[PDB]
Amino acid sequence: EGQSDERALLDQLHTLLSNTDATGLEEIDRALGIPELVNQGQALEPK
Amino acid sequence: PNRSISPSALQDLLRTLKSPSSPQQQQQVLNILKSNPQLMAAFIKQRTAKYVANQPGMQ
Repeated sequence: EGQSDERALLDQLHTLLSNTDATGLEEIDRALGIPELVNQGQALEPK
Repeated sequence: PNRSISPSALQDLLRTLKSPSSPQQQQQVLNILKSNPQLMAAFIKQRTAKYVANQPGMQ
């Protein structure tokens, strides 16, 4: 796209959605295997 | 939701977590999450990043 308003609204939205945590976000994370993706090192990958 | 892919979720995924994940505990996050694929990947990335910054084990 032209990542301008798309960038700025993506940035604030991923900031909300990862602001530390949220009490049902634990399920949303395990529903996406994220606590396993941690030990896989996915946080450290450029993709 | 075409130029920017999330400009609707800018209201609804935003209010889906601005209204806390207690009454918002369900997959209603996950159902709006999927709409902007870069937001979904940025969520998964920064979710994983927040975790390795808390509980890395070996990563």
